[PDB]
Amino acid sequence: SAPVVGIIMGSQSDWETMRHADALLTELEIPHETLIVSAHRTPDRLADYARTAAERGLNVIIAGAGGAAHLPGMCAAWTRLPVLGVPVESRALKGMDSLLSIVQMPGGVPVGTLAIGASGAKNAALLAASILALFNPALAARLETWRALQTASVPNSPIT
Amino acid sequence: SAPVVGIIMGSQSDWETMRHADALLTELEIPHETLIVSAHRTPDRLADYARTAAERGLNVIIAGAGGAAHLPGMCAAWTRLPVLGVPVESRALKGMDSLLSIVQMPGGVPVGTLAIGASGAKNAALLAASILALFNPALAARLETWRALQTASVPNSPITED
Amino acid sequence: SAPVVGIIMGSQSDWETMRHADALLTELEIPHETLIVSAHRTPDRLADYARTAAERGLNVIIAGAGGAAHLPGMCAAWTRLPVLGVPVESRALKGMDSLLSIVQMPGGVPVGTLAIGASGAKNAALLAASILALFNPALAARLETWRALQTASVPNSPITED
Amino acid sequence: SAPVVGIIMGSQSDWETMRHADALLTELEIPHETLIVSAHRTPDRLADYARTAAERGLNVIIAGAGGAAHLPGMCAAWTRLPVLGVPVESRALKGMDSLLSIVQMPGGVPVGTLAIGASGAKNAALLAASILALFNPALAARLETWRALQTASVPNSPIT
Amino acid sequence: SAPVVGIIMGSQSDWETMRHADALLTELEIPHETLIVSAHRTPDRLADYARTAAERGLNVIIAGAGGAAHLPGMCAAWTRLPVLGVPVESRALKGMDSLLSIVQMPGGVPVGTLAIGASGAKNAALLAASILALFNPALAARLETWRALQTASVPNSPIT
Amino acid sequence: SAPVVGIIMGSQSDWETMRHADALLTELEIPHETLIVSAHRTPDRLADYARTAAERGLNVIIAGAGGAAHLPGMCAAWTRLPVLGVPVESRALKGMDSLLSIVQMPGGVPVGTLAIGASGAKNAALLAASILALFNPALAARLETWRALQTASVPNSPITED
Amino acid sequence: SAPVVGIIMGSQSDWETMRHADALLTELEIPHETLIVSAHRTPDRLADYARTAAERGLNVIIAGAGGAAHLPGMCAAWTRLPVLGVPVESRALKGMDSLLSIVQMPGGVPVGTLAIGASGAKNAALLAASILALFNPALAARLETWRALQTASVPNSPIT
Amino acid sequence: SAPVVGIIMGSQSDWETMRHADALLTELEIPHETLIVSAHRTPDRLADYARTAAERGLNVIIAGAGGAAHLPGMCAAWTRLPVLGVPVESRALKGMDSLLSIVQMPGGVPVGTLAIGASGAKNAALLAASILALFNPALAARLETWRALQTASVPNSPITED
Repeated sequence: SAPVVGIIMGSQSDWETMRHADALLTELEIPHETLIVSAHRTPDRLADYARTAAERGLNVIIAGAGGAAHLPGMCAAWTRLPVLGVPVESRALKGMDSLLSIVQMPGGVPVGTLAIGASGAKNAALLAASILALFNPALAARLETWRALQTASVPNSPIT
Repeated sequence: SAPVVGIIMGSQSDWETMRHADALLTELEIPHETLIVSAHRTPDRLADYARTAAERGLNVIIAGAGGAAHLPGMCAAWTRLPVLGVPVESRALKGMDSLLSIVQMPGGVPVGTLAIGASGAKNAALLAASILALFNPALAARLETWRALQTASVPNSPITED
Repeated sequence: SAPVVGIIMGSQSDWETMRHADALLTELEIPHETLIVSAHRTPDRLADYARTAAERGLNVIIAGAGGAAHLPGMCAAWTRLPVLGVPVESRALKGMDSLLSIVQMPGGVPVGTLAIGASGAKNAALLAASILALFNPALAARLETWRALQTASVPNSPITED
Repeated sequence: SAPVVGIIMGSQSDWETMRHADALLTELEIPHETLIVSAHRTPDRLADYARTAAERGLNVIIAGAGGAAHLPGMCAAWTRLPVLGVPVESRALKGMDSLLSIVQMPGGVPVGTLAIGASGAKNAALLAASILALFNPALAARLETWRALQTASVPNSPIT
Repeated sequence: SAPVVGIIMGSQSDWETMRHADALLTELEIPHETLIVSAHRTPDRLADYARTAAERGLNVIIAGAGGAAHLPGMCAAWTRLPVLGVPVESRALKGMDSLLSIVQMPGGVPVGTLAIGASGAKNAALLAASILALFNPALAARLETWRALQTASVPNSPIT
Repeated sequence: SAPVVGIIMGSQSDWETMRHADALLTELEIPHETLIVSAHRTPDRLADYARTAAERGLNVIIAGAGGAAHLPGMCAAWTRLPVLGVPVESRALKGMDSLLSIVQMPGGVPVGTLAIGASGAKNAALLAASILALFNPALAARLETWRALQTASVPNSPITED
Repeated sequence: SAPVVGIIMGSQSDWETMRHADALLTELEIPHETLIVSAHRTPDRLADYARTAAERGLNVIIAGAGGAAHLPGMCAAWTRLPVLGVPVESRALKGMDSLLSIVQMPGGVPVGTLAIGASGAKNAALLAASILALFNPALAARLETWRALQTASVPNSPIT
Repeated sequence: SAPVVGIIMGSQSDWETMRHADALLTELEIPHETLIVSAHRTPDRLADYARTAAERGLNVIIAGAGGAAHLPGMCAAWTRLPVLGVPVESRALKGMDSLLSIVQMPGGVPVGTLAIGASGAKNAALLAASILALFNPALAARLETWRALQTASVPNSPITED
């Protein structure tokens, strides 16, 4: 029914990356919303979004951005909810700028940061799932199945 | 008073950093355990710790390591719980080796990674608190009070005197 | 004597760096204000400071921050004024995290970024002065005199004695 | 009429990047000149250009270069005008060489530095606009409109 | 007959790199096994593999992985055999993450690390060969021939 | 008691690092020699050392160097023996120049590279030991005992007192 | 007639880069030889080449290599002649490994290092030319002409 | 005794590094001059110094600078002489900014670049000596003697005592 995870990203160009988070949440049947919120171009949209997230029923926010990537950290500044950050791969610096601007948060306002790129987007959704599983037993069983299938499906030898 | 968070680290030299996570959980009245588990010197200890964490009642694991920092990632391989990683600052490469070896987990096994050093340890505890707050209303109120106080405590101007 | 430049920083620990901007504006007789505004601990304070800056008569904002340094960029998001950013040197990564998180603004919202540390703070004040000089002839003459003196003051040879 | 911003770049290969600065100034109707000036191959051209910029009526210089990128800093050495620097993306090091050789100016001679690549070129033009807006009210209103349109135009959700 | 070197890699995507190790061992007629073992997705498979390697008759393990690359180091944690590590080139960070997560092992558990990418995979196989040559004289002669041919085959001038 | 491992380094300043390899080989009762060989100042000494190593009875070479660190790679060019490289930490670039100039050998001439600094020197000796253990059963038993003791010696919890 | 500059490179794959040095020397009519010499695969060829260079009449050596790039430094170890180093762009690390392994020579054995890639190869040839011009007046005049033409040929404005 | 090499640097703070070039030229009896020329604070001084160097009888220029290090490159823009660049170590970025801003000259205007710091300064003087030796037989013999002595002076083993 109502969303319990919010996926937000700074622009349409981030979607090629953040779609992997959206797909994973859908696979695990976690109700969620998927939105564009720009820290730099729509800062008041971000303030309102982050400030009202908990009262709207959201439990986790997944935020993706690239370059001087401020969206996850500023989201965390306005909410007590856990915020997970996805560094989007940038053209010149390959997401090293994205990674350092997200992960290096000063003490007092955390962002749980995942890998650069599609791997990070997928893992932010899995981390959000593991958080919700702590108090949602049906989901916890679906997550167990997901992790079991991942493990069991790894081949024993490479194909030529 | 059974532990609901586990703080683990590879060596005593990590404690100077990880003590900041311990202090913050205690401040917020979150029961927890603090242990040494070496990914490289005690790999079977790690396997056992991680695979039994959920049945022992743990809800979050905070793992710190430096250099080729494998403890958070291998912990996450064996548990379904959320694992949070603290890159401990290293001597030569200033924690850049720690950071990359923790945060760059391939898709499928997450570690939620915090800043290099003491800031990251403090933030791993706050992030764990924000997770537990989702289903613990008393802790949720303590955390809001804590965040509100942090905000109200920021000075308006610097002390500019010579 | 109303302020025409605003110097802002996230914490008292930034003052050791940002004091160099303050000193240079005073030397050039540019009225200014100096404040602590934390992007992460006081985000509503930042929104209010930045959105009202122009109507309060400010012409330039100089913002310093370190680590995941978001203060200059978020200030620029809310003001139409020019924002100049000073990367404060950080402990582990020597200001490389500060530099990249300030200078790499996506197209649409600029921050004019200066060098890591004290040199950058001094240069943010000089750059602000060069901006204001475009429409303040008395300050323009003070700035030319200052630049001329800097040039004339460079020694011709090093002191080479043992 | 007469130019009030000068866009200079070290070579024709920089134009793919610096054209974004030229386009933005034209969009905001800021009269400007767009020139090739090489710090390394035409150093006397650079000295003359920078030394006479103010007396020619220029108010801001935008300078782009790549690699060991000296054009912005040497321009600033010869003028009291504000100089804004655009690090052009280099082939091997992806503009990290460009960025460090522009931004790390010693105290006493500033260059306001923007992002590596096309984003930086666009933002140098916007920063030049915000500088001129301080004493040109018609332009200040056009810049307000530009920033308002940027903010209002951000979509609320990504397209698949 | 029975394998004396084990080549292991974290996923099928590593094979484009690790095939160069497999080819070299085959060229030198060193019996070996070539397997997928994931540190993160199949950690119990890894524990069993590394713990039993010596008793199965393996003498050297070559382990390849990318990103947060833990496979070589965790393999070394469970075996007294020499473990050689190949950093696989990652998409964003070009194997710098792979290299630092493999080479920077703390004192007490070594991994002999080779270059990022195909060069490293080839050299891990050559290093494994030089190790086995110490107590296998027929192989030592084949390795001498291999190195002699490499040296003799280098042209004296480039082709246009 | 003839040497079966050769430890070589470019200068006396490398000894503070390479002494950790020497100590570990002695602990495990592995006879060895320790020498200064400069790739850049004594290139003919290096050629002779490396090309005669196998006929002199050496089985493994451990080579340390810093900066533009060419000693391990050029040693490997002249010997068929396994060569293990230790990146010595450098002043400005913290051993990153040492690391890249040793580990990034093009295909055809291997150097097995260990961590920057003292950890790498210790691990080069342990790796050499694991190589020799493959055909020396007494040493194999000493090495297993050593690794077992390392594992059993890891404490279960940190010393957390103030 | 007889060569006065030697261009050497570690492999055929370096030629795409080092051909720019060869072309420049030919343009300035500087007699030279262009050879493959591998530090790692033909170390005795390198020793002989560098040791006999001066007595063969060579005045400058230009040496190019990539990755763990040892060719320039080891050449300098065996000759009193000036050795100029060209870092060849490597696949993963984009010549940062090449650059640091060439430029960071300890005191006592120098290598004059140029930029990563084709720019460096061209500039090594120009630097070799400026060295020879010091005692060859006809060449000094040709180099003056070359530099004058470079300066005069820079356009004043970019082409669209 | 007219100078045939010019050593130039941007500030007195560079002398701690550039003094190593001065000492080595004096040791090899190469007459030279040592001056401060700031690319950014005295750009016309630099233009004049560089464009007149050859007619004044200089054969090689050794230029040191740190940070955004433009002095060697701009010197080379104005002279046809060989210019050798010394990256002076910087506080935050350890000379990596100095190194990249000197070595990465686009094709057409060379700077022969040496190592970061004192080693680079010493090697710039040795490289200048090797250039001048090509047409100065007495200096050629002094340089060979110097290189031979360096080689013969390398010890055969480290001092390994505790």
